[PDB]
Amino acid sequence: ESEEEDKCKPMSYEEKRQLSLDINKLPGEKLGRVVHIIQSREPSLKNSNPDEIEIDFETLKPSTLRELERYVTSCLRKK
Amino acid sequence: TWRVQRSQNPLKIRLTR
Repeated sequence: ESEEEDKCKPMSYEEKRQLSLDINKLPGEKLGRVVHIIQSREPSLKNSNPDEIEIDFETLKPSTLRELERYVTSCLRKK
Repeated sequence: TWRVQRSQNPLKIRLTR
């Protein structure tokens, strides 16, 4: 479930911060897609209550963190 | 629609339907 590792760089709170807000600014439909990333990326996830998700960057991996940034940035755009 | 609410954590985003 890697095939790289080295390619996956760490995510600083700085970037994550602007991401937390951005992801929240996204529309409902956009949220469903994002939440799915962590829901499938996180092993502990997939609880009996799929209508809830606990995203904790404190324990979350860098792969998932950036994963959302790539989806939020691709939609929100910036340039 | 879906909702979201951060916590005391440094960056814990709680997403829920």
